[PDB]
Amino acid sequence: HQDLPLGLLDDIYEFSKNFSLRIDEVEEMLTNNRIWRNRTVDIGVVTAEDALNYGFSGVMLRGSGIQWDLRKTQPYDVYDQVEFDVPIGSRGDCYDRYLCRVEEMRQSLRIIEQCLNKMPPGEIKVDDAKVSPPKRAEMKTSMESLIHHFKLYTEGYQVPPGATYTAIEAPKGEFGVYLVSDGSSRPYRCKIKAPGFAHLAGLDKMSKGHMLADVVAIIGTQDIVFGEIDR
Amino acid sequence: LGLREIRVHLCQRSPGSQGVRDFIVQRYVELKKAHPNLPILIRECSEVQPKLWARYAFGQEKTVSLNNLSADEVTRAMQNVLS
Amino acid sequence: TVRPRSDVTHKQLSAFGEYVAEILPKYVQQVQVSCLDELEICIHPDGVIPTLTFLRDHTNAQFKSLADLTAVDVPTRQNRFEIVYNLLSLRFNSRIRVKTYADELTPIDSIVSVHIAANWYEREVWDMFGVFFFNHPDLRRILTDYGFEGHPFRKDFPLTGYVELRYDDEVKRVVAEPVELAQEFRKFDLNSPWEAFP
Amino acid sequence: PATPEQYVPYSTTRKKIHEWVPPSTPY
Amino acid sequence: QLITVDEKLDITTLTGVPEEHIKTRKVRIFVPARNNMQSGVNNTKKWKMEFDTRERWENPLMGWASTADPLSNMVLTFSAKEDAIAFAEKNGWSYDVEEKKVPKPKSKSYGANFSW
Amino acid sequence: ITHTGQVYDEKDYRRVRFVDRQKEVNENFAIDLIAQQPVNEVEHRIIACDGGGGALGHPKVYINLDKETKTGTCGYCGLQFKQ
Amino acid sequence: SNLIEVFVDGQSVMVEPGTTVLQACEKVGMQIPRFCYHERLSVAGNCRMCLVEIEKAPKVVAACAMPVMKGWNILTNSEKSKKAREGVMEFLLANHPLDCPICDQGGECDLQDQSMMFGSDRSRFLEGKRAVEDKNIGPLVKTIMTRCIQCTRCIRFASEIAGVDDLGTTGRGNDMQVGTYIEKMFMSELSGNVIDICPVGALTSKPYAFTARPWETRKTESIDVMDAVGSNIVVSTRTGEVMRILPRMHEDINEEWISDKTRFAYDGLKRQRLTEPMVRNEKGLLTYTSWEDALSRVAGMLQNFEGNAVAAIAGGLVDAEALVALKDLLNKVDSDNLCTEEIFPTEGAGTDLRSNYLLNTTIAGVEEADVVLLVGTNPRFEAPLFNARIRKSWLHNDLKVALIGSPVDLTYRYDHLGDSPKILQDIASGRHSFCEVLKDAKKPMVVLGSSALQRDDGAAILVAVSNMVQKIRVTTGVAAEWKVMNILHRIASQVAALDLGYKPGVEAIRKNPPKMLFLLGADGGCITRQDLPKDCFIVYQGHHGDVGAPMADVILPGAAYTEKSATYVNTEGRAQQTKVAVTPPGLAREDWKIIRALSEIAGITLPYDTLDQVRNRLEEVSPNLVRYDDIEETNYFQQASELAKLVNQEVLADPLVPPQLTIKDFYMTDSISRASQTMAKCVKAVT
Amino acid sequence: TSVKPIFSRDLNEAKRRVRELYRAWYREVPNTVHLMQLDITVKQGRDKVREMFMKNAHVTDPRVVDLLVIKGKMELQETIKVWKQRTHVMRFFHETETPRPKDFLSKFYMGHDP
Ligand code: SF4
Ligand code: SF4
Ligand code: FES
Ligand SMILES: [Zn+2]
Repeated sequence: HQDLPLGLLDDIYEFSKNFSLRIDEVEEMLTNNRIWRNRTVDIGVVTAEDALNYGFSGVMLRGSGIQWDLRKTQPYDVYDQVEFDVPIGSRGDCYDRYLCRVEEMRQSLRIIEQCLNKMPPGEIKVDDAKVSPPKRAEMKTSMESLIHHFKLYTEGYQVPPGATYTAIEAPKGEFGVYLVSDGSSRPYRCKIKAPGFAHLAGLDKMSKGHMLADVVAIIGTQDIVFGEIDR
Repeated sequence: LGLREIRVHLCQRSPGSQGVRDFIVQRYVELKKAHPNLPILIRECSEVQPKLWARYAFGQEKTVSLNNLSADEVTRAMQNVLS
Repeated sequence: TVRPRSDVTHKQLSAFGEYVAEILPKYVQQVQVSCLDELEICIHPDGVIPTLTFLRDHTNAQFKSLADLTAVDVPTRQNRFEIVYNLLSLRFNSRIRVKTYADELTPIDSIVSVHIAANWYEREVWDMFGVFFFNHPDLRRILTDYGFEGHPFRKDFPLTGYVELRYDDEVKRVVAEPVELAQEFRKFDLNSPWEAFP
Repeated sequence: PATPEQYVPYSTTRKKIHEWVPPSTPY
Repeated sequence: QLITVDEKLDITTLTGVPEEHIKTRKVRIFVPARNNMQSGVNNTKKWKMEFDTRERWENPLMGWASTADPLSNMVLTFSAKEDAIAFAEKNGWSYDVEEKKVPKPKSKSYGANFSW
Repeated sequence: ITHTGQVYDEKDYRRVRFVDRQKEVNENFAIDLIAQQPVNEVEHRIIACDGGGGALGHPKVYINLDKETKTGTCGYCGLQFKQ
Repeated sequence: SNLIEVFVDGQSVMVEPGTTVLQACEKVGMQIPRFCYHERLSVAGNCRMCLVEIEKAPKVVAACAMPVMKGWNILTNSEKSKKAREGVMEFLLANHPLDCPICDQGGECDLQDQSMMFGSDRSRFLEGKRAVEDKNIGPLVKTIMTRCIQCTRCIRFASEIAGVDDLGTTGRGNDMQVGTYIEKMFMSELSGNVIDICPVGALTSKPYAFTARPWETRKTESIDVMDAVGSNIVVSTRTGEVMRILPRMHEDINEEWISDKTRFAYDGLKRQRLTEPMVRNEKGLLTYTSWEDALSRVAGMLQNFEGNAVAAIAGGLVDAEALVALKDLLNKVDSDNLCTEEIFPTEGAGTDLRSNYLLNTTIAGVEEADVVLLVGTNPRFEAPLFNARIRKSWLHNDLKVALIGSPVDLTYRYDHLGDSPKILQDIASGRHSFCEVLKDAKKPMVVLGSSALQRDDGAAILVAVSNMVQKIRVTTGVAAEWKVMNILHRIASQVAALDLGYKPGVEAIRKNPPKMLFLLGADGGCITRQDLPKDCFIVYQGHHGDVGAPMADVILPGAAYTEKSATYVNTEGRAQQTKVAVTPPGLAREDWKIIRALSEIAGITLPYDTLDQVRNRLEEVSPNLVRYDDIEETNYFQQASELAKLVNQEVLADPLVPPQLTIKDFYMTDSISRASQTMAKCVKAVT
Repeated sequence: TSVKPIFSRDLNEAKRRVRELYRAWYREVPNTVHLMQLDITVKQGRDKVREMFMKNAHVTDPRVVDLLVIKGKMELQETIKVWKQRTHVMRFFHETETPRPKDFLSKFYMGHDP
């Protein structure tokens, strides 16, 4: 919606510069502890084919060793220009899934590092006024911009009729919107695929032969937040 | 008890109405003269067999279906009502 | 402001669409690669388990994961609901859409056998739109209230429902109540009357 | 570089209707 | 298979609509008319099925408009008289179809206004 | 009474609201503050009115102060301009 | 088959010779972006925003004025016809003042859309804009004309639909301003249409200045009740109060236009409005009380009084559904003294054969007539959108209009035969000159405005006209389905009343005074307490307290046509349905139910209990009330004449004069109008 | 005209299901009152069941009766289990809702809506 403020990229560097120590500080606290490994290792193992069949599609998919990120398989935006390593894992167990989540935080610092180093000078919104609203100075000095601001805010983009399923790798897993669109300014259907509706279904299969305490770990390792599941 | 009005609902163009239409062209002009100020509201049917309604003293009404009823018959039917 | 696209895909996928149409002539009614470079094989409702099994288990088309199952409701069409299944091939890095049509009173089969992902999505389609899935283990309301009457995402269901809840001291329970809204929802008739040149 | 002053809403609308006031003296 | 039935497919009992909103309520299939204020004819091409207008009253506290008609903001959009009558009969509502009113062809000529 | 009336009639039960309370009412009526402003004299037939700002004021409209009979008033600021 | 074949981007449609390029695109379904071209207004070519490119042709042509020729393929979405719109829209916008958040034609702009769909993303006009000087064209039209795109629609409408050529262009160059040279208000009926027809928001409505914005307005399609043309209209309601009434197109009745009265008297609908059921109390003051108490005040008197002691003077805007509920009630106590305020001569077949009392030729027949002899009316101010009909058919076709009334402003060139009812006899004798003119007419029509019939010799005036129609028909040998005799009304609830069997005129109540009268929306002075039995029990059934309210023992508030699903019928019998735009106010209730309920308290309960049931009732009394938007033709005229011949009456020498002599006469004519602040402002502007 | 059967072919065949649900519900009402500590009496509730199974007693399209059973059975499952709390089950009794009058004079006397 608006350009980055004049000091944001310096402040993101200072956070990313020191964040890595904060990760392994948690790293030393939980990775080698007897107590954490026993609570997490070999709990909720999901086999590779079962993970694909249950539609897990996330770190749950990669934790079992399947190679799929959606940022390197079907790139979106400019991820095709940033370099990172997917952290896949074996022995699909909560621990391997934890270790993968800690690695992606580290790999994301590598991607954030590239974005600050290589962000291009330019404008932040496509500027065909039919899709993105006209700039504040332009709408207050040129008539074509006032008309385009009035219509865009009051009525809308009026996207051409069609339907699309676009999936991006959301932190939980594949988040996809199936937007069906009539020519109208307001959508007709918007099916939010939630990485989480599939994961919670897996709870019964993943948490089998497990005690009450294991179930608390099983929900924790699906990173399920009920907004996405309930929608 | 006492006739107050007679509404002849006749389709405009159908075999059934046929003849009913004749009554009007042959006797309405006279009926109105004969027993004047007898509200006779001739009105239009809609693919519904011609009918003759008739209010009486206290909200009372009678129907007589005259679908395919011939001219002379109608004539009398009107005369029967204004007995 | 014009998408950077690859024509390779349109062609490659179009070719698969003809492949699937040739391999399954009995159930596929229309196959089309949209200009968004995505594929859609439209199948007769009876082809729901045959078409999806071929895609889940064929060497030249492995479509292991069910991304989602959803049902657009176009009230005009005789068969209103248009169940749509979006599937992903990890092996070939491509995605497909198989969409079939189901009416209020004609159920379609359940793919829980083909993909166990659908056990939940099919329950949500029943709860939201009322389509019934044949021989589906445990079909029952996923999202709506335990006593909810009516299928909510149907286009013929009022945004705000017919019942609301409140706590009534006299009965000490959360009682339902016909919906009275303090500010009706202004429905804006915002839609231009000058159509866009295609 | 308990309080009585509590916001209370209105209907700042000028009442949008006018009823016939019945005739003052009888006929 | 292929059982035969003779109903107008009344799904009134599968819909879930409270009786009083399926009984005393009249849908009005019609093709919306043009906004005289504009000359665009793109909003007069698809048949709509809107319901009856019930009480729109005033919230005593803020003066907003309140309502108890759950089916008030409902304007289903069809593509032909046939498909709208079908839906209304399907759901058990009463209908009041209104035939379309396309402008007839009016002959226009530039020179005509130059005759004398 | 607010700049737009709203004053409750003594009988109105809608007055309880303010009991043990009071009424949020702005004392600075814009009907008068704008009248407490000097008519902006100008030389040109037409004048602009960006709202005393570029992008921090109101859309820029040109007013025709062509008749001394009337001081043009930008529909946005209510500022009268004296030719 | 003179179709000629022409290609719309290939669809290869076939069209009549002489259809414009824009028209050719319409039948394929494409829309040429257009300004300054209105279907019922002459082509002008001012904007040239419609430039298209016929194929293998050198330049772009104006789709509004180019007759399509043989085998020209129109390319409406070419790379050229878009630079021919991307570059025009550059110009219209360049001199435009950006006050779109002032322009109340915000979402109702045919210039932002076309900019927002066919125009340009940016601006290149880095120069100074122009400004024009706001003038006063009246109290109904707010001309913020710095908005004007000089599209000359206004000038044409003002000159081709309304015959008032007051508007015009003045000056050349970029300061051509389309406003009256001297400041003379645009005073005419049909005036408000300019608002609807100016696509720009330069001149818009002053009452509806800034009360709303169109996306919010919920639009319910209903029927005009102010005048008897029954013009179709759309009532735009926001959060439950009507904000504006604008025309919706009916080819036959109002083709996109509505009267000044039925567009600015929506304000009158919101004050002096009855809401709670008061009942005379104490010294005689009316006191608000609950329905139960007010209804049994009336019911008890009704049970006490027998037939012919109970009468109803209905009149004005009451719907057909109430009219049958009031007749069914008073017959269940056997008084058939139900009557209407407008006296239609019943000294003949009277109300009995609709041919008698209905414009027989439909409004749309005025287009095919050949000579029209208007006698007794100022169509202009009685039925304006029928005056327009004779306006269009005198311009585009060749109607020879003749008036036997007062010489009056008719917006067209009429022949004033005279101001005397007896000269009607002159034409019947063949003595007057226009007798041959008609002889020369192959399709003639005669119009007698009820406003004449309302005089004392109205029975004689109808009989005299019927004699002349008879020999006009014989001499012309006009075909049977062509119908010469028709009479136009000026009260919405007259035709329906007459159809339902209500007998016109309060003459019957005059001869025997009823102990109890249930005035049903009657604000006329046809009877008064002064002219009633000493008991004088009378109960007003209506919406606005005007004349019947202060002389009323009971007040049973009703609704208005914006507030009920009632039926009305205009003059050629086309029944039409008003839809509920806003729920009725206060304890006020629908007219039909008040009477069904009073009957239940009385004990003579009426049969119907839901409105579909009352519609079924109407089907029994008059069957072409249950049928909407249909005009039925059975000209039972010949027998009408026979009874006219039996009737002998004298047409007095007094000239027949329309009550609405000039437009101040027109503005305020009904409860919903006499209560209009906008109409009142209009009245003082004239005076 | 022809229509695929949802689960039953002839209305009679289906009714077999409708009865196999009535019985189930009837034999359950007693349990619910006790389990969900509801206050209404067994008899009272069993009345409601018949009412409902009766409300739908006019459809003849087997497919519809094949469908209402299912919905019907589902409602048992929840009620048989205690997936539904007291609030849910007690909602079938419009305890707070004031039953709307039907007499015309009773409606005319209140509310402009019919
Ligand atoms: S007309 Fe009014 S709305 Fe349309 S553009 Fe000019 S200003 Fe904006
Ligand atoms: S006023 Fe409206 S109509 Fe008359 S010219 Fe200016 S824009 Fe065209
Ligand atoms: S629209 Fe064709 S000339 Fe203006
Ligand atoms: Zn300003």
